[PDB]
Amino acid sequence: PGIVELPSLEDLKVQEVKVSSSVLKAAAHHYGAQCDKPNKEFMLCRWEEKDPRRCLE
Amino acid sequence: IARTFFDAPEKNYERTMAILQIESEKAELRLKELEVRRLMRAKGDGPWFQYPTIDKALIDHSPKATPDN
Repeated sequence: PGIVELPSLEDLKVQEVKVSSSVLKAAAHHYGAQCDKPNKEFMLCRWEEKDPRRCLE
Repeated sequence: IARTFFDAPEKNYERTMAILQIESEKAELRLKELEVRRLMRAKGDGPWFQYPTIDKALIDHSPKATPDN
């Protein structure tokens, strides 16, 4: 069949949130309150595109 | 004897004609039935011989927990 298209590692290199479980869990409410709009944009893109390769940026 | 009992030859003639026409129409319709049954069973795009498939109304269109679907 067709060749599956994959972005390279150059589109996947970013800084990482190198934090533990409890570090994210402690400030999770302020996380959901402060940075809500980019999260909503990203998951609406994920839910409607149904493809990681069209939502990475 | 010919007046009281026996029917006229023209009456029997035209009755035979009508009977022959009716039976010829029935035979032609039966042959057409056999041909149409063969053709539309072989092709499977007619009102008969329609084996049922799954109804599409039972599919859930709501979003799911994991979007990769």
